[PDB]
Amino acid sequence: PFRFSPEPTLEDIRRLHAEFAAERDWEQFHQPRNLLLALVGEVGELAELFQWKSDTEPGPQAWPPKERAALQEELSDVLIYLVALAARCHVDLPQAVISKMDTNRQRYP
Amino acid sequence: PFRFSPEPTLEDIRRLHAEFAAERDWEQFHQPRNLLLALVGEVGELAELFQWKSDTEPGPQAWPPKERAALQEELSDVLIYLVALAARCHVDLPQAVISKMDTNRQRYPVHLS
Repeated sequence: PFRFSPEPTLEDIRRLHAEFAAERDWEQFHQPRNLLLALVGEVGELAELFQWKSDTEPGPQAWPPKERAALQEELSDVLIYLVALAARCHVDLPQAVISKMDTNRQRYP
Repeated sequence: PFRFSPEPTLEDIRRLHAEFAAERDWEQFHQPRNLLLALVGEVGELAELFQWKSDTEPGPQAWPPKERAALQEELSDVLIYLVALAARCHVDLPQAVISKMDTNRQRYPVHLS
């Protein structure tokens, strides 16, 4: 029964990223719209994976090796830029998610 | 030094959402491309928050409360859909991030003296 690993946490990821950016072009990574565009480009790359996928053909779990690899990568980079963006925005992403999930229960009855 | 809370974890979120999805229309929430498009729509909502923002005017932390509230929500929704997509695809997202961080670390070497 599929589950995620217990770690890294969102916090752990936030620290891996903060370090990664700290030792690099920290100001390129500091600009919220930069992170947001990077996040957009990553969501786009993700869409390129799926764009010609019939909803009738083998789903992502049955994708061949090169495609699963690229998919894991793209999903990961979406996540990395989202936490970097959340962190830059001083948004406490894990808590805001509880808050938002509660909102979505009345949005989707 | 802004920090995220220790929880929920990515796994707690996956689990919470699977419960959320299970009480709703099945494959409204289980079709991968539905989830992908919801993710996309949600990243576009975020884009709309930022569209007219000077890189020169007060940044997101200093935005008005309504805009901050919206920003928290969109970011959260991006994450939820991403998590749901990753889960639907049987991608162990937290582990896949580490492998990605390492690839990134190798594609983007640090500069020394």
